[PDB]
Amino acid sequence: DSVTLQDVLANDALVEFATDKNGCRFLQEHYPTENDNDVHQKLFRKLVEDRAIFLSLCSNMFGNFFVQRVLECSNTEEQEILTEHLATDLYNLCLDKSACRVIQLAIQKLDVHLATRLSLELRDTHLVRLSIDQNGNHVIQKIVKTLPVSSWTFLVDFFADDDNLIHVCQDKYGCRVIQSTVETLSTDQYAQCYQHRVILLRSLMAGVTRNCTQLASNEFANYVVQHVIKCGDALAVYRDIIIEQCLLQNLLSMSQEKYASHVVEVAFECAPYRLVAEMMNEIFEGYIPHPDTNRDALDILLFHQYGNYVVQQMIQTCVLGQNARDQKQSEMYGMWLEKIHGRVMRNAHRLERFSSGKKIIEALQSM
RNA sequence: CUGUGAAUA
Repeated sequence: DSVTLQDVLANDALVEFATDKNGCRFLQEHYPTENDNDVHQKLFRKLVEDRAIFLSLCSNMFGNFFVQRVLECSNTEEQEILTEHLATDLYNLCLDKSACRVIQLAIQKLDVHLATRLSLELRDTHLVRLSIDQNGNHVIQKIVKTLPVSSWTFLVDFFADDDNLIHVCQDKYGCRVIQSTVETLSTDQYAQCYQHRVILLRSLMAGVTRNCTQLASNEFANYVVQHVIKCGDALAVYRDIIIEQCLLQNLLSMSQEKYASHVVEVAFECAPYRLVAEMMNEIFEGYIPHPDTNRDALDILLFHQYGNYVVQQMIQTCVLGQNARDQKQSEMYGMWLEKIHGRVMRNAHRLERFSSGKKIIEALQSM
């Protein structure tokens, strides 16, 4: 209806419609996408003429959907006006439940130079608070997943400090921020500068690697350590350091913990032969507590509520490892599997009383 | 006796 559009335009009623659910649904459906349309131009001008009114509509539970529709149809001249408004209060808008959705769509829809100009407003702000915020963590992940890495180099510089990295990575929301950044930096962004990406990648990988023992044991940061272990190829130096300078010394203790046992499982699942052999050599020939009770680490892990899952992964690694083309490797994988199988047979009646022991017995009886 | 991770109508 055009009477409604002219009443919004002539009688200054845009705030009344945009802050009402059905009024704002009207504004989204009857906003013409064409930038040369006259109704489009006057409604856009009404939205952006007052900076404080524009920002209040971004933060409004219904008004933010209209601002999003204007972003979807925007051109360069409109985008420069929207960017200048959003830049005056960007950090607070990223914390807001409504306005952070406007920011996330603007990162997607603005021209890359304008979206970069927005994200550079975050450069000297409290980025720990933003990365662990329930709303702000999605803005950071959107920046990292959308813009080229040169638009957010300051984020990697911020996470280069070990205090910042540990605080963000050990958070329910901030571990998603760290993992998304690792995913983007370790992905082949072939249309961007290779060496710029790899320098940032190695700075963040070294940060995780320097703190790997604390992060692997943490409720949230253990996912990030698992991801670093799986990367390999040019990042294999970080996987090798994490296994050899942390996991090899701590394998038995980590396998008994709720979070770190997932890191041990991933290492057995994905590490190459040389590292798997060193991990098996720690299990069967390393430091064994109470050796008058325990023959090796299997005597602890077989009956443990988390360590039994490490044993199940060890079985699966050896079963697949017997197919190795190198008969020297497959001989070892078969001998580790026979050692596990003999220990399960010796303790079968105790193991049969538990769901863990039944799963281990069924996996071995499948062969 | 089975074991872990996100914000709008």
